[PDB]
Amino acid sequence: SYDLTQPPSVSVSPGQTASISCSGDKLDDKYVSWYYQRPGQSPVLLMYQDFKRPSGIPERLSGSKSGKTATLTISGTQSLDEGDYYCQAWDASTGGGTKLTVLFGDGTRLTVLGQPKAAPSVTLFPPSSEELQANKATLVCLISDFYPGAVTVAWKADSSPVKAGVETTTPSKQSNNKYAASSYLSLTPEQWKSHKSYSCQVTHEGSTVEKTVAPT
Amino acid sequence: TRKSIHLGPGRAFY
Amino acid sequence: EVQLVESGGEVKQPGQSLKISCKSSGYNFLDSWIGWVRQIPGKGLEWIGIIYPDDSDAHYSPSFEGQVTMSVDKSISTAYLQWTTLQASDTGKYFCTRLYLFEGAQSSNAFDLWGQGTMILVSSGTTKGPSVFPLAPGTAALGCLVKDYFPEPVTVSWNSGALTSGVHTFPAVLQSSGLYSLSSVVTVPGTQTYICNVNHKPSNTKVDKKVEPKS
Repeated sequence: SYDLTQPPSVSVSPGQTASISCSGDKLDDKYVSWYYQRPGQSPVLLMYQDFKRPSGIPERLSGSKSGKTATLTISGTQSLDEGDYYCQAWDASTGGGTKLTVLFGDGTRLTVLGQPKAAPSVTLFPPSSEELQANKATLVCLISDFYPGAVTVAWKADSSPVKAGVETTTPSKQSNNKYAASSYLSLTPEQWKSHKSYSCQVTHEGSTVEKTVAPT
Repeated sequence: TRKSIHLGPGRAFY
Repeated sequence: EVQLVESGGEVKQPGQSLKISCKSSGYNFLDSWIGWVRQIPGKGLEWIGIIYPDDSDAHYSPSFEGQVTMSVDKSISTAYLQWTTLQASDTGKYFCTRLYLFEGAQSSNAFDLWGQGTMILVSSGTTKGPSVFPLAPGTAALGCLVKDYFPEPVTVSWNSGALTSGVHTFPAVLQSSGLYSLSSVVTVPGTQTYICNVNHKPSNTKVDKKVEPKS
């Protein structure tokens, strides 16, 4: 039945060789295949029988194996390579009678860092008066111009970590090739008054940027 | 046969 | 050419049934296994099943068996996936795929050719137009919070498209409510007009909102 493990993320600079591991209980007597998927697109087969490349897949991608661990190596890694990689094998359990199964890895997100690190501009907006005569309250935290495209957002009532109404988008590539994301804090006009200040704290690569608002 | 599914070296079905 | 062409996107209310298709062309449909894989938005690939067109031999993921049914129609080279009763957690993108047999001293198999994916959304949302709220303002952030709309998309322009630079418009949040919202901010160098134009053609809502700062 067993499970394939890959690391969830890998990050490399253009040119560095990227390495993605895949482990599992019977992997050593099992052929491993590797797949690429660019988000929004269909998977693409990069590698079958551990080490063989389908016609059209370039030589700088190579597959190898050692014990229960399969590895995919990408050299001359460039931005086009960014996306998700999945290993897959088969399992045949008796459990009498033979039960067939296609096994996928959880997938590995490859990032290629193609520009210097850049901190986000944070903008926190308070509920508009319009939105207030409608008996809803929305805090709008806009996070822009950051690189690379990964952040975490913490919300805060005075200094209390809140989680009710918190909706946050996955970062997405802007016009200028830096990232954006947005977090929403949905409250009642009662809770908006119910506290002195509200906090949005974006953490990007270990540094954090805080904006704060207050009624009214 | 083309219904062949191979899991590994010497391990095959159909 | 040699391809797998899947049927179009689907929006269904829970409890409805559904049959999506996968039409092969350019090779002998009967002689390779067809697989089916699901991918929930922003998660990995999930095996559903394989089926051998020639005779309809099938193997299922224990996660899907009986929830969903595989079938083919050889007369037209089509594979199908069928639900009797949809549920919220069936939402996702479904791919079909062909298993290829690579032959030699060592024979193996792998999924070489893939459909483009069928999106399925199971929702009880009914169409809703958005409310538009102003987001009053070196640089200065302003904008419009476009609120509670179904379905996608809304487009948003400024000054009737007259104003393009300093315009970012956000991916949209599919709030737990089952309705989307987004916002569109313009960072600028005031005294000048500044109007955000929101268009949500699914409901034919056009809203022009004046943005000015706290009096």
